[PDB]
Amino acid sequence: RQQKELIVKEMSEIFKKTSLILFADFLGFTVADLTELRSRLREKYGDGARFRVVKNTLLNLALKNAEYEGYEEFLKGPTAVLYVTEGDPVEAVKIIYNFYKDKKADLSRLKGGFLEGKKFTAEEVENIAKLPSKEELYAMLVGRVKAPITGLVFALSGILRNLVYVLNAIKEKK
Amino acid sequence: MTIDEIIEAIEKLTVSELAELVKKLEDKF
Amino acid sequence: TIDEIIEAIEKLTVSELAELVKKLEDKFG
Amino acid sequence: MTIDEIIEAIEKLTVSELAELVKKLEDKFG
Amino acid sequence: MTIDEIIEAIEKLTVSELAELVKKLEDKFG
Amino acid sequence: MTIDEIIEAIEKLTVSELAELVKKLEDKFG
Amino acid sequence: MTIDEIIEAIEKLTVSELAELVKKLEDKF
Repeated sequence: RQQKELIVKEMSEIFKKTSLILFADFLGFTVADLTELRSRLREKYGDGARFRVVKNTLLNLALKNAEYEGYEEFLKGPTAVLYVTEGDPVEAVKIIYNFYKDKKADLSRLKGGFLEGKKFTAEEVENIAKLPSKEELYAMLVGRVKAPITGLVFALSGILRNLVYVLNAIKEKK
Repeated sequence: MTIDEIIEAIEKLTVSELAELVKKLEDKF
Repeated sequence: TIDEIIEAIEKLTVSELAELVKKLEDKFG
Repeated sequence: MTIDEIIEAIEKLTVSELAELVKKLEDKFG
Repeated sequence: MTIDEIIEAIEKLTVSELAELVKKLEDKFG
Repeated sequence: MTIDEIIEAIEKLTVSELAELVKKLEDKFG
Repeated sequence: MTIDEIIEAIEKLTVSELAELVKKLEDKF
């Protein structure tokens, strides 16, 4: 059909800049289901993330050309692909995760993929869905680094706060 | 006023009086 | 007084304050 | 000043000095 | 390593690595 | 710098230096 | 001794040292 080369070249260049690639078994899901998942994804990513159905053969060639390795396992049988080209990469995983849950689907259907290059398995999907966004991770990092200073201030002002605390407790008793 | 004396004066404070004490402590620092 | 209690608390050292708090905590619980 | 010396120095501060120390630290170390 | 070099190393971390750094810092400073 | 290295470097900072690191981390990220 | 002398001394501790100091303050007060 040769239009394949168009998609393989198209797909290949996409996989070179993705921050997320996740393989999902969407077999059995309906047309309405597809539209719905894509709608949830756009609500957060605009054009930045996609959920597409592509023949394993072409998908395999695109991944291959992208220089990825050990993905063959995720391609056993018709497989759809979820990927992010712009924005937080973790949110897309949380979206499809709770979507499968909303659909009472076997979460093992989320086979695995690559998170910013790092391969992850079906089991780790749940761990990724529990990760805070990258933006929140940065906020958390700032707090972790600052903890000694914050701990110092609170430890010191706590001596006076404990006074106010017990005093209100005495008042409370009456 | 030693620590015990301070405690005695506080034990004698009324509900509203305690509210004032706390209020003033918060402000003082 | 109340203003007096506060002035006394202002003069206590940090150690004397920790003691004061512990004692207050002790009279209940 | 060692860590333990810092603590001993803090213990000897008055309550009003403690309140100011806390206020100051919040600024210098934001 | 200087402050600027610590920051440069941090900006290079992937989301996965960032999560590890956050978790490790968590255990260390309490 | 590996992650363990980043953490090792941070532990060596003085408190003044730590405060500057935090201030910068906020600016570069948030 | 002085608030300023205490702050000055804390500024010179390393992060590891400050973490220990905090732990001690917490356990003490």
